[PDB]
Amino acid sequence: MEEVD
Amino acid sequence: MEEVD
Amino acid sequence: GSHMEEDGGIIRRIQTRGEGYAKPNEGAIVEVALEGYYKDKLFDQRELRFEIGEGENLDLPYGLERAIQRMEKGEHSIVYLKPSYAFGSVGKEKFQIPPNAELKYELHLKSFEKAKESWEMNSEEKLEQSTIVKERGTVYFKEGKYKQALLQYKKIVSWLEYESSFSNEEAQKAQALRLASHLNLAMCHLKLQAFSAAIESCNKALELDSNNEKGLFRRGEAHLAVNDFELARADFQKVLQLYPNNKAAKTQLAVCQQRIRRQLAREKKLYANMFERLAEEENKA
Amino acid sequence: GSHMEEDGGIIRRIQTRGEGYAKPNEGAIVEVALEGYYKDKLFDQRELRFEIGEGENLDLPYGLERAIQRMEKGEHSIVYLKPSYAFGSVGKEKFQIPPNAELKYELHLKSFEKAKESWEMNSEEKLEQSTIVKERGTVYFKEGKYKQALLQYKKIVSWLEYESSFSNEEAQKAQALRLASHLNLAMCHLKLQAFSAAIESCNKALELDSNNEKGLFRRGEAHLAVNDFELARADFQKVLQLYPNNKAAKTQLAVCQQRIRRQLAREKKLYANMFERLAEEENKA
Amino acid sequence: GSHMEEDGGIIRRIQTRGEGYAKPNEGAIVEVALEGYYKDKLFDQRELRFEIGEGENLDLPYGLERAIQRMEKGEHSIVYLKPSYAFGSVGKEKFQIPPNAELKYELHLKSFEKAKESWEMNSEEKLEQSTIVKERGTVYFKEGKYKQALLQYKKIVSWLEYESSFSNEEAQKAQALRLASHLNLAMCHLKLQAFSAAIESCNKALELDSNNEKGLFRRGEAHLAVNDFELARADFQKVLQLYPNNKAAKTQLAVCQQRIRRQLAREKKLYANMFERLAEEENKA
Repeated sequence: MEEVD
Repeated sequence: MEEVD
Repeated sequence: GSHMEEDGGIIRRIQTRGEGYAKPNEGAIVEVALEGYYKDKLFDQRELRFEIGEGENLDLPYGLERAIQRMEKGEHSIVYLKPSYAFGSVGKEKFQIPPNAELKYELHLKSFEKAKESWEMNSEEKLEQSTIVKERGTVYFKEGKYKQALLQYKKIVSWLEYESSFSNEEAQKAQALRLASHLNLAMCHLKLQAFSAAIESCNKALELDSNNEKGLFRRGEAHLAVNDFELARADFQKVLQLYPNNKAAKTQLAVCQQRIRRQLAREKKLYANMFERLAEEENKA
Repeated sequence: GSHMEEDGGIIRRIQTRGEGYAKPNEGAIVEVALEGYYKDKLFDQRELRFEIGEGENLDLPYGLERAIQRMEKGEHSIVYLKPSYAFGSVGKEKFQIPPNAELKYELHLKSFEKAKESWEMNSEEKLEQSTIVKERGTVYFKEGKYKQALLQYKKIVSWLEYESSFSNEEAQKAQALRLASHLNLAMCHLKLQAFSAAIESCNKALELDSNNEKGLFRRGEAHLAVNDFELARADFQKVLQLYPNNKAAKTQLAVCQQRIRRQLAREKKLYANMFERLAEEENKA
Repeated sequence: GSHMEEDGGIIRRIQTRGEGYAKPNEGAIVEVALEGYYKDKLFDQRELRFEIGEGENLDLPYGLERAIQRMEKGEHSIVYLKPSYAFGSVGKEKFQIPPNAELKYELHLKSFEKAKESWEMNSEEKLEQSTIVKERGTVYFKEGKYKQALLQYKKIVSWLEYESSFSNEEAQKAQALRLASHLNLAMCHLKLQAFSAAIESCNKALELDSNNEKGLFRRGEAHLAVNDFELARADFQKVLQLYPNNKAAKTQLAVCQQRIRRQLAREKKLYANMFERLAEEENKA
């Protein structure tokens, strides 16, 4: 999945 | 028949 | 066809034949044994497994990829690259290969899974593969390999670009994929300090969400990176309006204000002085 | 070697193959019998006595002159000009010819006399030959054929160029001719609105007489001519320093003043507004 | 407003924001403490005072200078240079930096003296400021730092190009300045073996002092070097004419007469032989 921030 | 100077 | 009129820049000798029925194409997962020499000295020894077109990030001469793209299955051979098809002018340090040098490559192509071409796959397949690719783009990214991540997310925008024989169900499933792609691209570019491209990818994305938190955001980071304060201010100011509880939006919006008023103050005093100077110069009568 | 890169652009059939042994170089004067037909309509017939290189000022095609430079005394012929060598992509309204148009010319090269070429002449001849042309130039000038004068005056500069083998007594003569040649050139360009060139002639002139009244004068004019007041003011202002009784210097200078006052006034007003505006943009807090 | 659409070619991570207000500009003198890394290795570390735009001559990347102009007073920063704004294409063996390569500097703008743009100076100042820069130019030339001397001498010619509100007294103090300027650029170009520019400067000088001994003498020198004898021959001839007790004028006027003499003979034989053959060739019927 796309996360980070 | 040109100029003065 | 038989293109190859690169005037023997790329030449190979079939040391060992080897079954084969088809060849590795663009973006194919190639498994290969590599041996390349300069003058006659060995600089590269290894058995890399990479995607064709990915070679640049893996210290491999442009020419070596087109060569591989012309092999059999378990085929063996050697490639002789003319300077223009191998590190060329820029040469190549960490291998210290002087500009305009030639190379020798002894490559053994093991297996390889050809990259499906847009035409080969129907609607669902494009969606599946669009997925498979993204997964990779994801790994490469979290792994710091931004350029190779680019290679991946792009394949997606490609495949899905024209084809529109999508049922209303696949129509939006695919649209999600596209959007995802563009957002991710912008992400890579920002890492890569490629701010113009970052912005072009945000736009392609906002043409799909025009409200998107990430796109609207990432585009503000790009403007800000190249001192496009005003444009930035606009993007951060908008992200806040749609998402008040957005962390960086507020701070960044602040940076802009700061940089902008200081900018204003600067250019103000300039005209001020420029004005004075004109006056005194005008007084001269 | 005597070949033709023009590739059939200019071809001539020789009927009446006149008194062989001849052929006119460029600058040569020549007497000709015209007869030019469009698709085949006699639109131009006359017995011109022109100098090879000025056909343009006499409604003659580029290829027509070139073609003569290949003819013999008293010889008749017929020249066929491909559109690119006739009146090209403009045609010749005066003859109602369209852009891109082939032509037929039946010419009779009665008489002619070659024109010396730098080498053909010795120190003496050069100064003579240069002095003769300087005259023609002045004639074409008062006669009003500005373009045709530039051509004469230019030969002078070209002749007294690399030919440095002068006896000082000759070197002082050569230079005096070069200077006149330049002032004149600058004088023609002025009449042709070619101010840039007017200015470059004035310079070449001024190198020979850094305080030349006509030089500093004509340049000052070419500047003001292109709304370059500061530089014009410089030259005029400077001319009076050397020639206070100079009439135009005094009137023009004044004009530069007028222009420079309005100009400053405009910008001063401009920087003033630019300020207020900025200030207001800052008040927003 | 001039903002960084270089696309991350130069990006500065302000470590310790410095005071502020105004900042280094084209031509300003900056006190600086730097240190650069290729990929990580410290290839350069020093604190120096250099003039903005003089960097290339002190082994500093084009990019590093631009970055400093955006620095505030005591600012501390980290500049990342893309291979293109830092030894791009060329490289810098002296530091061991491959043609294409990205760099990283840790600048600390200590102090600086903003330069003065043309508009900021009235007739008086411009004249003074030109004279100061003339002095700088001489130190640079005496130390054999020819390229940096050009920068100085060039400023003078620039400030004084459109300045017009002078006044005979000033107007001519400004001419002697310009003239001195061209004479020096010429002198520097000769030293840099840049003969074409040397000749142009001699011309730009002779326009102001038609009989200038150095002007003419240095141009004769430039022509000789490029092997344009007839030309050099005419310049020196003219030098002795106006200044007979001229050391090297007499000396070289000879050299020219000597190389010229040789060419003539060398070319004569050539033509003698050319004729020779044309003859034997006609003897074929």
